[PDB]
Amino acid sequence: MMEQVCDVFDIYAICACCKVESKNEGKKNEVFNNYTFRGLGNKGVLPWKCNSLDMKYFCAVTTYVNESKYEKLKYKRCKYLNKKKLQNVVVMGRTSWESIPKKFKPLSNRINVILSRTLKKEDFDEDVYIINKVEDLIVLLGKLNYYKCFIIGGSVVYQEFLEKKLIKKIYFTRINSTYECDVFFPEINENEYQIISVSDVYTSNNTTLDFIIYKKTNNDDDEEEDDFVYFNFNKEKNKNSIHPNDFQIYNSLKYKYHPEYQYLNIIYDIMMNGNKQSDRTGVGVLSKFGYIMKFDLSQYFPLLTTKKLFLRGIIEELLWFIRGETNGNTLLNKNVRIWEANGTREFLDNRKLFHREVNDLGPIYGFQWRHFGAEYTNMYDNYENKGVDQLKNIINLIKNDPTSRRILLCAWNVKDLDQMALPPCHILCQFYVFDGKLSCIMYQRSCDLGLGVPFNIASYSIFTHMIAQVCNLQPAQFIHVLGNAHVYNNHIDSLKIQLNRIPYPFPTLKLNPDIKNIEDFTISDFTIQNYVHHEKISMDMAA
Amino acid sequence: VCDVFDIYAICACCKVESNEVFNNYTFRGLGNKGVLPWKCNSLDMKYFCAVTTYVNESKYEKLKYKRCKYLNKKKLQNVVVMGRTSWESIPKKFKPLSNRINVILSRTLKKEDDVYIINKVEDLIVLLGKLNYYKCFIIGGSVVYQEFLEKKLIKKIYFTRINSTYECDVFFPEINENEYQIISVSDVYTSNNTTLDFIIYKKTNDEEEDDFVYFNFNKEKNKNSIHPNDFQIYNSLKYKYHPEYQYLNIIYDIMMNGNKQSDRTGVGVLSKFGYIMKFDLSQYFPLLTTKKLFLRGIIEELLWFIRGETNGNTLLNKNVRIWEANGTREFLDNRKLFHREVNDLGPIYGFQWRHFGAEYTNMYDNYENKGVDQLKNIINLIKNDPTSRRILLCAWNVKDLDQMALPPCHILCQFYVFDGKLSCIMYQRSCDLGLGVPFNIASYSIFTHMIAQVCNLQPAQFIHVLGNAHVYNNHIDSLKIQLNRIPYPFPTLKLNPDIKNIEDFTISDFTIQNYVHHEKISMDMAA
Ligand SMILES: NC(=O)c1ccc[n+]([C@@H]2O[C@H](COP(=O)([O-])OP(=O)(O)OC[C@H]3O[C@@H](n4cnc5c(N)ncnc54)[C@H](OP(=O)(O)O)[C@@H]3O)[C@@H](O)[C@H]2O)c1
Ligand SMILES: NC(=O)c1ccc[n+]([C@@H]2O[C@H](COP(=O)([O-])OP(=O)(O)OC[C@H]3O[C@@H](n4cnc5c(N)ncnc54)[C@H](OP(=O)(O)O)[C@@H]3O)[C@@H](O)[C@H]2O)c1
Ligand SMILES: CCc1nc(N)nc(N)c1OCCCOc1cccc(-c2c(N)nc(N)nc2CC)c1
Ligand SMILES: CCc1nc(N)nc(N)c1OCCCOc1cccc(-c2c(N)nc(N)nc2CC)c1
Ligand SMILES: O=c1ccn([C@H]2C[C@H](O)[C@@H](COP(=O)(O)O)O2)c(=O)[nH]1
Ligand SMILES: O=c1ccn([C@H]2C[C@H](O)[C@@H](COP(=O)(O)O)O2)c(=O)[nH]1
Repeated sequence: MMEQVCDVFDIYAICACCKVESKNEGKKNEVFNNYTFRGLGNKGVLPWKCNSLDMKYFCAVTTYVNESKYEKLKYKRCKYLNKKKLQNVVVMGRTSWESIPKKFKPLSNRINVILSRTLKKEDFDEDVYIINKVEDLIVLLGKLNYYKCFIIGGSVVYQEFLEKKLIKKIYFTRINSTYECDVFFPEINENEYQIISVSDVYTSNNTTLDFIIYKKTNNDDDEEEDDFVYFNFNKEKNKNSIHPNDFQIYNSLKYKYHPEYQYLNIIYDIMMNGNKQSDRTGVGVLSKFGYIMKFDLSQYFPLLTTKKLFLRGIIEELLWFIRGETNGNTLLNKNVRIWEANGTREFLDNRKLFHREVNDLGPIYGFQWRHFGAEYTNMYDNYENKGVDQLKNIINLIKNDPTSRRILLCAWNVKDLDQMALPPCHILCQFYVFDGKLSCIMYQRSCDLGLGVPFNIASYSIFTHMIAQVCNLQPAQFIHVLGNAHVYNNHIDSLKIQLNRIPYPFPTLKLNPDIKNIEDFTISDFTIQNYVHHEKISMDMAA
Repeated sequence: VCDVFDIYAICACCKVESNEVFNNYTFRGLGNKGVLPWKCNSLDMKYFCAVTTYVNESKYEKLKYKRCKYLNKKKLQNVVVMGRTSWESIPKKFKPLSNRINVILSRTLKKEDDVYIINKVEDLIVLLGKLNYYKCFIIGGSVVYQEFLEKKLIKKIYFTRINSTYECDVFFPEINENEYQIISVSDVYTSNNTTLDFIIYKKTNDEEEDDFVYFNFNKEKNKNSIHPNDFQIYNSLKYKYHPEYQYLNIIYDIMMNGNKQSDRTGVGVLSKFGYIMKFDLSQYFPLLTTKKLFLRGIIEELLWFIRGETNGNTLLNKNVRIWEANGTREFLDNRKLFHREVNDLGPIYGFQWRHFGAEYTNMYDNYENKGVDQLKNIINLIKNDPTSRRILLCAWNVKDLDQMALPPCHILCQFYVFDGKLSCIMYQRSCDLGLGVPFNIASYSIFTHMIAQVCNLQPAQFIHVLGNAHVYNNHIDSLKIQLNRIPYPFPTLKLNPDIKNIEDFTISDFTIQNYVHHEKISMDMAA
């Protein structure tokens, strides 16, 4: 039918935006949305000054060319208008041109185009095209051999290319930190543009960042392809009549590379392919067996962004573990209620623990970490130098025998299981040290995907940081192994909502760096920075 | 001519009735007494039918183009070509093959017998350059296969390996290793009490694509000093769907991206941290086929675990030497086990499985009713409470580690029961990919079958979680050889079905059936 200019000439935009220093009274319960990342410039320069990784990405996108795709674009552009090395075109406003240092101008291996009224060709020494209107560019592009055209900057330039409907896609970097800005990327209208791809999350220059792609919405061997269909002759409701169109946003994305998809894909897999089972009572799960997720802790802190999580509780839990404590009153006195239901009279009685005091959780994690194999008595007992201090041992092995394949911390004490309020969900941690870097595998026997797993990921990632620091190492991977992986029936609706949210780039965890012993951390040694998240979800929508 | 008309072959072959050596020619049995040697195979039937009745519509516009430039010039469906003996071997209820354009080579019967007949081999060429066909499949006859392959005329062979032995009288001709090579290997399946897989022999010589490259902007351009050349077969394969590739891809991954580490006296390893393999025990027994493996020792070791034994002499007296090195005077002394009798392995697997938490004394003590019999407990859990998420058998007793000759490599098993089916995860802290892991897979697959059978369940998946996964430096050469071998269809395992208590298995209760493998490899090539 009819062909758009943005389509024929392959006009794209590429930008990087940070969060903006807009002061608000109560930065607890701050609303986040796509408009959160909108800061483009300050006093003529970049708000964050310099980001090596955003630069590298920018260079990669704007200089990438595929010579074999060219003749199809050539014919196409020629058809539209009736009619060595290939380069991309970069287009920028004069102000952006002048902010670039001389040593870097014109941009290497690219056709440089500058928009100006105040300056003409005679005002530039360099190999650049000077145009004075957007129409001039379109004329120029009909006359050039070039691969793609990128609009690289000036909010004035971005606004008018978007105003004029000349952008096919936006390559948009989300710099996950706050800086003083005076210039802003225009608000992308969600009826005009949808996010189709989200990259991995990275760290560079002391910020996390990721890269997203917005697309303009709907206004000598090939003989091997068929073999694929043959080898697939035995496949198959998928199994479960959850619905397709419920996950419209989830399924519309092409590249789902943000590490949060490791968790969100498992939900989807379980929902679509899970086995229907029933716990003791009449709950109510879909289940599967055996998954692995991996999170790169040197690049980000994997606190889920598709809903709001608070960490104070799980940090206090972790510190309680490290102290060796089994006293549930300690947590309740800090208003942490994680262990409360498992400490009641009724709960303990139903475990046949008739001689256990309320909130005495028995020889659980803390006790096993510090005193494995000692004879549990009560929560107030002084177990000094009894049983195996496996926490101190693993710290010693990591410091003194880093290549050991025996650095395991294990909570599953078979002799003690029946004395515990409940057997541990998190069975063991194994460590691995290469080149001054520490990775952790945690094996989980039982995994409530909806409510527990988001916190568990956070817990063990924090613990890996803690162990790395006191051992003088850098954290590398946290690797989460899931045994029995299940989604409660009563969570499904809430998880559907969640699956259709686009993740934000992850936050970062900072530890007070003065802490040199595992026993020395307190709650104020922990900071989650730049947590950007979708709204709080109640997993059970009961009322 | 082969690329020209888009001609293919499709066949199924089995092994022939009569150490012994295996190769591609092992699978050659085509027919017996004028029928299929195995009589009927439903999966192979389903595959043949899916291959010879499939068309994608928008693909014949490119071939009215391409083909009709060689001889020089209602619904779209495929062509199937056979011989007279093949045709009259098919029951008439099915003839002619539905949705397919049949063709028969014959000297004696003619045209007046919408079915087609041809006089000579080259009478196909001419008859094809007349018709409306998507793709063309030579579908049978030893003789028909034979003289077609001699005259070099097939684009791809679609070849079913029926992994069992039957009486034969006609054979597929030995495919010449230079004319055709395997490019693709399916999943392994069970159907009609045999395993089988599907291989493809090939004749020897949208805005989002750039978005992919952009998302890969920060990757390295491949860490390690093994070579590209050396894995030619491995890199030449398109579809690597045989479950043996779970293992082979891990070796490749470690070889190419492994971290260089050196442990004890500087042996040298390549290592990575955290993999998962999964094997469908209902479809096959995952005994590696790219080298020769033996099981008597690992089965004995398992039986010894189940009895709760920690006595190393019991295994040595049966010439199972797996634990020998860990039971010497010098090994024990270096562990500081100065007060431990030679070959007294301490409170290892068997002791933990049957007596977790008891006080270990020596390998000869009577421990009846001391400690937690986890093994009995997990069995009772599977029977009484299959949906429990606590069905774990754990050997890592933290209290006992120093007393053990060594800490266990296999930390735990966890079990999962759905719809009368049993799955097992085993977590392994330390994995010798070259020598240990192939036995480890086999061991825990056997254990899974045993536990399932005594519980009246069918085995489903064995799931192997690898922690510290490593390849010794001096296995590398051997593993390069191994990666270039194409897997055979897996064998099957049969247990004596009478045994319904975990403690009542003996060595003669276990039979590996239809094990087809490449030759033994010395992992260390050292002499
Ligand atoms: N973070 C990012 O992705 C990114 C990218 C680029 C720039 N920046 C930052 O953004 C700021 C620059 O943006 P900005 O909005 O101030 O300026 P800009 O868009 O770079 O430049 C505006 C100027 O370009 C010329 N111009 C623009 N549109 C034109 C048209 N249609 N016809 C003729 N001339 C035209 C005019 O030049 P004359 O005044 O000479 O007529 C105009 O004054 C700086 O802070 C820079 O650091 C950020
Ligand atoms: N994939 C499989 O497993 C598969 C598939 C199909 C069949 N089979 C089995 O294979 C067996 C049949 O194989 P087979 O080779 O013995 O018989 P065949 O190949 O089916 O038939 C051979 C006959 O085809 C005709 N023919 C062959 N070459 C010719 C030429 N150049 N010109 C003219 N006519 C020619 C001759 O028939 P006349 O001279 O009598 O006209 C010849 O006797 C059966 O046992 C069947 O069950 C197996
Ligand atoms: C190339 C810009 C530059 N280069 C060196 N070598 N030094 C500087 N100080 C510098 O900044 C001058 C501030 C003017 O801002 C621009 C100018 C052009 C492009 C982008 C730009 C973009 N359009 N999309 C993404 N994703 N990321 C970036 C930043 C790399 C920003
Ligand atoms: C339709 C064949 C048939 N069907 C029923 N139900 N009973 C029979 N006795 C029977 O004939 C048995 C005699 C010979 O069969 C043929 C005839 C042509 C092709 C193949 C054939 C093939 N080329 N490649 C594969 N991979 N697998 C098969 C077996 C399905 C077998
Ligand atoms: O940190 C935790 C604590 C609990 N659970 C969930 C998993 C199970 O749903 C339940 C434990 O019950 P069993 O699986 O042990 O029955 O608690 C988690 O996922 N993470
Ligand atoms: O069943 C086994 C037993 C041992 N190993 C290997 C892995 C290691 O190379 C070594 C174990 O000793 P440490 O990792 O604890 O040194 O033995 C296996 O792969 N499988």
